[PDB]
Amino acid sequence: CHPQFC
Amino acid sequence: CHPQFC
Amino acid sequence: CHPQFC
Amino acid sequence: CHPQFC
Amino acid sequence: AEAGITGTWYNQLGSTFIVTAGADGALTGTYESAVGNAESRYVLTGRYDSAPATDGSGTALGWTVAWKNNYRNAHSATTWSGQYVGGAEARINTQWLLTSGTTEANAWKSTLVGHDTFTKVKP
Amino acid sequence: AEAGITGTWYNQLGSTFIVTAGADGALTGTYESAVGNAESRYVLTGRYDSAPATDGSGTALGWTVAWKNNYRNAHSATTWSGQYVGGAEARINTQWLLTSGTTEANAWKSTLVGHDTFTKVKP
Amino acid sequence: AEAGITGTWYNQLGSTFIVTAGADGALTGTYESAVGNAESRYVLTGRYDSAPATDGSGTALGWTVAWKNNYRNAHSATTWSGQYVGGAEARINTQWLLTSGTTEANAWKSTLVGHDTFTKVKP
Amino acid sequence: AEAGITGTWYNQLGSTFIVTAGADGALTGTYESAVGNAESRYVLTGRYDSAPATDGSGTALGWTVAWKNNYRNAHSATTWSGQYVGGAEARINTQWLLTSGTTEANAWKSTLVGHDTFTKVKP
Repeated sequence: CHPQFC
Repeated sequence: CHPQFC
Repeated sequence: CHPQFC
Repeated sequence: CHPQFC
Repeated sequence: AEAGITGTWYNQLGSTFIVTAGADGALTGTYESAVGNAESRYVLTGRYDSAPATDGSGTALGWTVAWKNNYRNAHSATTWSGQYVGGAEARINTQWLLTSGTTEANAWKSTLVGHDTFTKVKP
Repeated sequence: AEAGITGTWYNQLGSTFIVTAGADGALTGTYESAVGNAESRYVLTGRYDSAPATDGSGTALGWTVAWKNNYRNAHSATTWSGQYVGGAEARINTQWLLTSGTTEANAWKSTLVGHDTFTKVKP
Repeated sequence: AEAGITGTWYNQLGSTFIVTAGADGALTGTYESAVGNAESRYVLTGRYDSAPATDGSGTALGWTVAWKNNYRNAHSATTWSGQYVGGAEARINTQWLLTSGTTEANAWKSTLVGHDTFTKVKP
Repeated sequence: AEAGITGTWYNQLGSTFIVTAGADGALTGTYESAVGNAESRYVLTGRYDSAPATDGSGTALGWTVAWKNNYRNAHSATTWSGQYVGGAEARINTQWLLTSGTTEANAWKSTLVGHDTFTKVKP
């Protein structure tokens, strides 16, 4: 998952 | 107002 | 590639 | 005109 | 998809769109800026994925309204792009682009962007 | 508008779309990801302003392609929103939104945005 | 604006951003993808209108996060563009663009678009 | 990235932005709506990927300008999101969002979207 989201 | 909105 | 592009 | 443009 | 999409949907502002989803992926219907007047109804047309994936994915779809009818012409068109999500609390989550016809000098201000959620429940 | 829009248009990538602009503001046609194969042609539908302003303004329009045909299903739909600009070097300047059907956990990555210019001239 | 913006904000997903609004229109702070871990904190910088209009208008603002820190590099950057709205239930309504570094062949899929609402209240 | 980004860039309209890319991923500089006047210069701040991938990928970056300076306040902010692409003909391809402070009734028209390419060559 991208760090914006996790 | 634009018809999308009113 | 997505069909929009290929 | 907006300052982004003029 | 299809049977789940056909029906009346309401957004948070009070706009109504009525759509039929055809067997071959066509969407046809009307958008109403307010719930009861012909001068505020506009034609829409669009497309949707008529064989969506069987895991818990949304159904991708899109439609266009050009803002001209028999009473008004606002020289503009909006497209909505999103996905239907079924179930007990069905909704269509969309992002939209509204483009106005401009002169070439004014083309930088031609397109607005926003987002809209439609539900079958009017609140 | 209308007579000026009906025809074949090419973007910078090599894609082709063929559109008929109907008297009552309807657009109907096909998008081809590459210039010569049925497996790459998809149905489009849309709307345009059929009585645009008489000063030097563009004609606002939009269309949708759902990426399913007889050979492929990519579980996604794109909408293009923009304006036709006539004259000796006619073009349609658009912005577009591509939405994929996702799970609700993955919904944040569902929609890409970009822009496209179509010309009547293939380069 | 300023004093109203400085603080901790939460979005619907559980992300936290902590921002200081400086007297000369600067925003500085950190974004945390999850409420308690250094590996998930990233630097942000941005700007806001430090003399907003006195009628009931929002305060326009924007910021950038590049997704590289000491532990991870995701080769991507997001910008948020929106407006602060004050009062008893203060919020910042934003739209965002996430761009990934791509090859030129893959540039069409480089940018996602979405929207986010931040509140001072964690739910 | 870094050394390649620091410098003066021009877009197709005639706007100039001057940026320094710092070792720790910071961008600082000024945007000028026209090539020679203080009343048209505005502060920008942003971030970029300071260790980009070694294959032929772009470097992701973003920045914000709030449109207030000593002479003018336009009650608005733009964010640019994109990627630097190096080489003999270096360019930064961006998409942008311009948000104006609005009343809550007018919030639907708050944000415009467009795209911009910057080159080191003024034409």
